[PDB]
Formats: sequence, C-alpha cells, structure tokens
Amino acid sequence: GSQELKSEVFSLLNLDYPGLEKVKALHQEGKDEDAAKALLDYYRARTNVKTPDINLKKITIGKEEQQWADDGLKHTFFVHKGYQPSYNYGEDINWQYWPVKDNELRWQLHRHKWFTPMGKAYRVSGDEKYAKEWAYQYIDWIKKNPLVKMDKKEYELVSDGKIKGEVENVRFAWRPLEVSNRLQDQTTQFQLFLPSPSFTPDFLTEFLVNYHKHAVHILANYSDQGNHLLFEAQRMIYAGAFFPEFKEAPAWRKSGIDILNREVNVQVYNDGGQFELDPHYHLAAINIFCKALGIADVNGFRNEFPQEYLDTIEKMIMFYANISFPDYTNPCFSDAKITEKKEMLKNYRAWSKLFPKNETIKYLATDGKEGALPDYMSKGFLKSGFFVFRNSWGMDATQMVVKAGPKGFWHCQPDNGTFEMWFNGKNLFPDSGSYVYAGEGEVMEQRNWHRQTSVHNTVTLDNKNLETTESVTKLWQPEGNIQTLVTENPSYKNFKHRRSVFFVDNTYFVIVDEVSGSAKGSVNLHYQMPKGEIANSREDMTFLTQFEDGSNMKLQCFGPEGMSMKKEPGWCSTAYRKRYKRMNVSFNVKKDNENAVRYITVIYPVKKSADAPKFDAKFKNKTFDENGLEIEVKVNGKKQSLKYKL
Ligand SMILES: [Mg+2]
Repeated sequence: GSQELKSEVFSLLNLDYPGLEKVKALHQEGKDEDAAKALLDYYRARTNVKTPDINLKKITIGKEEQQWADDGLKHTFFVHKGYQPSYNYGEDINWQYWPVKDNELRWQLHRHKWFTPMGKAYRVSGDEKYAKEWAYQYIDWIKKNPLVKMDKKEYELVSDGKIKGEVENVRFAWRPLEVSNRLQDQTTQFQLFLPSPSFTPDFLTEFLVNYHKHAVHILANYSDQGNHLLFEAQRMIYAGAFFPEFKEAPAWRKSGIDILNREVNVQVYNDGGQFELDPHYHLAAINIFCKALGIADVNGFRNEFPQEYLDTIEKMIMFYANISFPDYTNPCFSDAKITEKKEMLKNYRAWSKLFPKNETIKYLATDGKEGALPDYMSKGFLKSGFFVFRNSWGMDATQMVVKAGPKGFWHCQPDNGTFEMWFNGKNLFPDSGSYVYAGEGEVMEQRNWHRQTSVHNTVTLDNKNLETTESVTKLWQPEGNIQTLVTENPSYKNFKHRRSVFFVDNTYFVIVDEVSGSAKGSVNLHYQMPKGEIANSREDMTFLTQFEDGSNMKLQCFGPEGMSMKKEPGWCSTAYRKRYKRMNVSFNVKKDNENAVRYITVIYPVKKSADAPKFDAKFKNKTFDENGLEIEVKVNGKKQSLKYKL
C-alpha cells in the first residue's frame, strides 16, 4: 500500500508497441491510472514472452528455498552460506544492517536470494501472504536504497542524517554485479507474482521504473571484462527481450549482443576451443553464451545475433563433443572435474533446441534414437591444441585425447603432451586431476602437487615442471590406417621435447618421445597408471592389466641402454576434494651429453589381459632428426614400420 503511480513510466514505454493501444489512448487522454491498469492487463494477457529460467506449468520449490521464503516472511534474509543462521533485519527493514564489517555480507543482501523462493512458495501453496510481503519488501527496498550520484564537492554539502548513509549505501545496493543479477531474477519474480492482487497497476509502474533504472545503470557501468561482463551483457539481453515494450529495449539487446559476440572472438579459438584449455570452462562458456542466445531465441530475437556468433557456439559444442568420451565424460585436464552422462544429456537437450538443424548434437541429445553422427572419426584442434584419436563413437570405442597446445592461464597446468585413453567402458589413463581450488591453503601442497608436470603423461627434466608451455603441432594425420600426431615443446632451456603418437590399425598406440638439446639432467618419461592391481615388470619394462575383463591394457617402454624404472606413489582426482591413490611410473635416463634421449612406448588395449601381445620396437635412424622419423614395431612377430617426414 506504499507504492505510488510513477507516471514517468509512460515516457519509458514504446506506447506504439502492438498491444498497448489502450494504454496509449488512456495516457493521451490523461487517465494515467486507467492506463496503468490497462498496462497490467496487457502483461497479464501477454503470452509471446517467456524465459527459460522458469516454467509456469510445473513450478516446484525445495526445502531450502521453502525455509528461505518462510524466513523472508519474518524479515530473516538469507544472503550468504557463511552467515548461518540468517540475520533478521528488523520489522522496519534496515538494509544497512551490518553486524560483521564484511562487504560481501552487505553486497549479497541486495541479491534478494529469497524473493524468487517466495514466488515459488506463493505459486505452489497459493498463499497470498508471500505475494503481499514480497510486494511490500520490493517497494521497501526501492524507497530505502536510492541510486544517487554525488561527488566530493557535492557530498561535503550534505544535511546531517540518512542522506550520506544512502550515498554510502549506493556502493552496496547498486554494485553492477547485484544490479545485473536483479535484472535477470526480477523477470522470474515478475512471472511468479503477476496474477496476484498485490500486483497492483501502480506497483507495476514502480516495478517498471525500477527495472529500467537497473538496465540503464548497467549500460553505464559495464565491468572490466571477466565473466562479470559476460553475465552483465547476457542479462541486458534478458532485460531487452523480456520487456521489449521499453523504448530502449533493442538498444539493451544489441549492446549485450555486441559485447558477447565481441568476447567470443577474444576467448575462443577458431577451431572451437575456449582459450583456458580447460574442459570445464569450455562447457561453462558454452552455457554462458547459450543462455543469452536462448532467452533471445524463444522470443524471436535469434536473428539479432550475428551468424558468426551462432557458428562459433556450434564449433564450441562440437569441440566438447569431440574431446568427450563415449560415456559422455570429459578428460580431467587443467581444473576440470568429471561431468557424467545425465547433466550432459540435459545440456545436449537445450543446445539441441537451440540448434535444431544440427544432426550430430540432435543425436547426442537423443542418446542414439534420432539424429546422425559426424562424417569423421579422429579429429584435430590445432589452434586449441587438442587431438582426438577414435575408432568408434559408441561404448566400445578406443579413444585417446591428447592435450598439447599454446600457453594457457592459471587454470591450465604444465602438462603439454599428456593424454587420456578410454577403452570399452573405462578410462585407463586418467589425469591426476585438480582435487582442490586455490583455495589457500592446506590444501596448498596438494594444489601445487596436482599441478606438477611429473604427475602427468609427458616428459620432465629433473622431475621439474615445464619452464615453457608453448606446443607446436608439427604433423597431424587423422585418417587411414596409420594416424599420427607430431607435436613438440621447448620445455626447458636447451630442451626440445618431441612426442609422436601413432594410432595403428584402429587398435593400438605407439608413442615416440625424443628429447634433444644441450641440457644435461635426468630425463623422466612419466606415465600415470590407473588405480588397481597391475602387473609390474622392471626387467622388461612392462605393465599388464589385472582388472575385470572389459577394460584391460598392456604398456611397454623401449628406451636406450641404462634406462631405469621408478614406481612412485601418485594420485587421481575425479571430483572436488575426492581422490584416490594410483601408481606414477617414470622411465628415467641420465642425459650427460648432447645426444638425444629417445623412447618408444607401445600401449595396447585389450579385453582379456591374457590376450595382450608381446612386442618388439626399434628406431631406424641413427639419432634424432628434425625433418623425419622412422621406427619399426612388431606385434607378436608381425612387423609394422612407422615413419613420417616433416
Ligand atoms: Mg592435471
């Protein structure tokens, strides 16, 4: 009962918009209150606008949100999981209540994390108490947290009371992060509370004036890049698409679009991969861009996005699908945890709705029933630095994903050349994982330990982390019987590590690791074994799988004279704070001169371990050559020569 008729709303509206003819007529007659009521009728009869954040047909609420709404009725407001139980902000709500001088505690109060739970409780229970108290608290927040603009010369000439508590409050109640969050969440609040008798026409005027204020404030205080900027632009598309009746709604959309389309070209390589080289942030970026494309798509603003934006998103999805395993799992490179098949099924459902004409993602969403598969098998991503060998897409495939690209950031680990192998149902070479964030600290030694190069499947010098992560793709052959990847990295000073990976007969792999340069030290070819019972053999340098028949493997390393094996303890992390022990084997060679140190490791996946072949392998050239390589292996006696020219 505190809301007013904010007549200025009619200057914010495009009254020539289809459906507001009665609003325009009544406004031109001076009957602004009847025009407000007519506007409410318009929104209550409008059906061509929606959001993917909520489905009014099936509105549910959990016990957590239920407690948040019921507490919110008592003016007990949930703001922060670190501040439990939630504070009570008084009957006369003091939005400046600050018992612990923590700016997060005060910032996150203006999130209104309990507003939408009150809407959900209102719809599921039908109890008007939630709507009455929500409308009251909404008007209350408007009247107690104004958006004022003053400078030092103006601020010094202030009264002597709540004027400077409000000016000081602007930095807490109107930080662009919470302003954008409210821009998105208040569309949900709008859908939830609109049919209520508390949603009066003049409350609608207050609502639209306040929302417009948020939009124009974000438009003048865009963030300093980071995902804060992506979310701000996305939510400006939310504001422009859910309330297209505003005169500035197109400008709010274009802006957001113009920002997002500008940043996808900054952080996504042309081959599809996102520039963090982390599967988790690739997926998260896909969802951030797809959420904006989504709320613009359902309301008929899909074509306001440039075509290159759509095709870039498509390339990102195809990237994640290519680096993923047939069980929909992702490799644990960088700081990525494992995503299982259910969540990815949901993702492919949404993106499949956004890209209907794309047959491959239509297949991955349908889980096989409908759609089609790509016309290729092994796929290369030479700009991102990810290379996928595969002989199948189904649950019987042999797949290897090799990570060897340019420098990343503080999420990319020094693991250039490492890989993950997935065979017939199980990942046989899992990454060491991330285990903990950053995140300091306890927890710090574990972080730096998992970030080590010596805990991956690559080459180290003195078991030290790589001084340079700048892989160069020398060769990529994805088709035919002999598929091969040649990549090299200047890992240390006077240290050129070249790795060649050969997918042979769509069955087995041969990894040739040639280290050249003037650097002298202990060269360590590391391999991170899976967890379980594994047959050691230090005399012939062999490891043979003793697992349940389904995913077995036999690996043998052929090195120079004097090569030694070291079975060290190591770890594998699949989930946050979750981890298990496995064996970290290192094939070490003392490089005391300038001659190259060369290895030929054969990896043969097999169902029954007793069927694992014995092998032979030898180099053909005298030493390391820059422009070519010839080796020869033997499978149970049958010869097979590998060679290429650069
Ligand atoms: Mg790792």
